[PDB]
Amino acid sequence: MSVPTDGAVTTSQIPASEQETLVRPKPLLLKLLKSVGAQKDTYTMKEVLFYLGQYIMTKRLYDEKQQHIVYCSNDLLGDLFGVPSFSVKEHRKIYTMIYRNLVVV
Ligand SMILES: COc1cc(NC(=O)C[C@@]2(C)C[C@H](c3cccc(Cl)c3)[C@@H](c3ccc(Cl)c(F)c3)N([C@H](CS(=O)(=O)C(C)(C)C)C3CC3)C2=O)ccc1C(=O)O
Repeated sequence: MSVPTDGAVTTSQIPASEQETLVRPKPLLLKLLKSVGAQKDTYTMKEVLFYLGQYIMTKRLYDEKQQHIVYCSNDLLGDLFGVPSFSVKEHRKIYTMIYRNLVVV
C-alpha cells in the first residue's frame, strides 16, 4: 500500500488513474463512509478505500492481521459486498465489489 494523503490509500495492483475515479456512493456505501467521518457525497476511489478500511477496523472485522481475511457475514459490509468474507490482498476483487455500490461520475 501507499498513503498519498491523510484520507486516501492506494495500491500498485490497480492503475493509479483508476484510483482517481470520481464516484457517488449509493446509500449503504455512503452510510458506511459517513459513519467514520466522511462529510461528502462524491469521492475518488482512493478515498473510498481509505474510509472503507477505517470502517472495517472500527467494526472489528479484521482482527487477525496475518490471516488477511475480513469476516463480514453478519455486518452491513457483507450485505454490501454480497460475500461472507474476502481477502484484503485481492484488490481487483475489492474494487469490483465496491463498483457495484456506486455511480461513476
Ligand atoms: C498483495 O500482497 C500482500 C497484501 C497485503 N495486505 C494488503 O494488501 C491489505 C492492506 C495493507 C491494503 C488494503 C488496500 C489498500 C488499497 C486498495 C485496496 Cl483495494 C486495498 C487495505 C484495505 C482497504 C480497504 C478495504 Cl475495503 C480492504 F479490504 C483493504 N488494508 C486495510 C488497512 S489500510 O491499508 O487502509 C492502512 C490503515 C494500513 C493504511 C485493512 C483494514 C482492511 C490493508 O491492510 C499483505 C501482504 C501481502 C504480501 O503477500 O506481501
